[PDB]
Amino acid sequence: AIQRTPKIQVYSRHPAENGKSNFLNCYVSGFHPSDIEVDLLKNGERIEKVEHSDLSFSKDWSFYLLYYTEFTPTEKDEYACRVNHVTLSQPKIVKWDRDM
Amino acid sequence: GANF
Amino acid sequence: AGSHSMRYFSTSVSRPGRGEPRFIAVGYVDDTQFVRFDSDAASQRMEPRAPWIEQEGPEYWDEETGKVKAHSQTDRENLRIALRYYNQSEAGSHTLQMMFGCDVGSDGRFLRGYHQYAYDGKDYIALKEDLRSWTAADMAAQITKRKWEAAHVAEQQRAYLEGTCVDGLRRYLENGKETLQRTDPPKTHMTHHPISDHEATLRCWALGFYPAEITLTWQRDGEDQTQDTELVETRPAGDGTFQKWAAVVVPSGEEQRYTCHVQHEGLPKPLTLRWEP
Ligand SMILES: [Zn+2]
Ligand SMILES: [Zn+2]
Repeated sequence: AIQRTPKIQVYSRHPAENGKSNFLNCYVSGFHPSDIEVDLLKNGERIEKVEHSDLSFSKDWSFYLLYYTEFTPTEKDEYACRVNHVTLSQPKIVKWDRDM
Repeated sequence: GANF
Repeated sequence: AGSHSMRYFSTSVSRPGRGEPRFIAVGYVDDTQFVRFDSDAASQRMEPRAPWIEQEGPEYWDEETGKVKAHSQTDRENLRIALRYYNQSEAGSHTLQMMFGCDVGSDGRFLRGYHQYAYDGKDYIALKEDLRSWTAADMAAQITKRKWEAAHVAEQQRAYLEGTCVDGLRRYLENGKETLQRTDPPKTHMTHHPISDHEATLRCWALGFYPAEITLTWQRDGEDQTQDTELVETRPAGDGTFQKWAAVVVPSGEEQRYTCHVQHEGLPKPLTLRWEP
């Protein structure tokens, strides 16, 4: 069985403006097999009302998923995406960088 | 529809 | 757009000791999902995921639900057959994926059809481009290919792909015309990010475009920088549009050697961006 490790991008739907409501996205792709756990974090803490898209896959048969939640970025609040998958020795945490 |  | 696709995808994952396999199926027109089915969900129905598909009558939802449920049963059976073909135990979890669909041109005519399977993430069997024979990846798949050849499965699939599949795609493009036929070009810009006193990052942005297909490339002195560009996967914004960026690391003071190039169906002309503080 081919195993593929997840690619992870964390980003906002719109360019972040401190004070304005937005959407925080965590796009996980390129992984196999399909079981995966994904959490969005606000200052280390799991965000509660997180939705995600229906499991789909690419031409090379690897899976992709979008997790998202509404949020209002501020100057100091940190946001991250935490992903666990069989290919990972430990959960991978990816911090949101508003310029990426 | 078809089996392996 | 100049061409369109309809694609159906299904995934079955066995759950030994925890009941029947999990089955998830989705349908897309281009990059827009429009239906789903999930064996874990309570309704046990195919469900709409785009507004225009709700224009389909109640017979549609009954018939498609019956077909998708029958397919989940076939793939339950096929996971069992695969265990025997590969001499694998009943204790492990395995994955069976299927994809089929068709491409049509903007003149409405069939271009290409697809019908393929993967087992545990590796190609198993696929209908070839002429829709007349099969590519079987390994010893087990030849057993399947033999059976499918004797049952003339390719002719049944070819007739669906050139007929019903094309008809359905054309109907969806009509009912969802306002959204499905758009070619929204990217909004583009460039940012600059000093790394040290010797180097900086130029990042070229494409935002708000549909469909997802796009080409973002960096040149230095007119030469492709494919060997040095950080290029992220095209990603959904969540509102029906897509995003992408491409970045290059640039020696200080050499920013003007570099140009970013954007190709997208929504653009009248390919774009060329330079760093212009
Ligand atoms: Zn079109
Ligand atoms: Zn120096």
